[PDB]
Amino acid sequence: SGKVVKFSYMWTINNFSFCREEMGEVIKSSTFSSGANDKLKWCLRVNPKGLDEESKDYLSLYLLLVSCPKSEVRAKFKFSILNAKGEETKAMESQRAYRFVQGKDWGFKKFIRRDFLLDEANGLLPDDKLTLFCEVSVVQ
Amino acid sequence: DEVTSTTSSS
Repeated sequence: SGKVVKFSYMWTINNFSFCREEMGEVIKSSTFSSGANDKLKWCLRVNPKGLDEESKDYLSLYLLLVSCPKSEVRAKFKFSILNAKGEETKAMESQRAYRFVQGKDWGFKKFIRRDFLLDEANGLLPDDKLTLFCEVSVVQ
Repeated sequence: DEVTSTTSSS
């Protein structure tokens, strides 16, 4: 079977400044698929107020492998924010592929400073909307 | 660059 081997997931969180999540709490995206017969299932998990105390000043952002047909897959990934014109900003990338076993995440605990993100001058929350962009490439 | 996971396992 042919496979979707690279994919870009776009997710807009409305009223981002209004997120009531406390530190440690998560917003989980819808599940998206890739690979042999949509058999790789993924989602994003974001902590608007950081994963933990170390990251209390940041938004934390992770890619989760929800399920896979075998034990694992290896994948490279990149996260960025889209500005009002749909252009990528503040990208962070994994560089190498990471081992995703079923149920495991990988990402950036200190993806972006909350104060920087929330400041209207920086144009990262047009209409108070956060648009995240996740590009994934799965090792074959 | 600064990639971590919320869990770890041996």
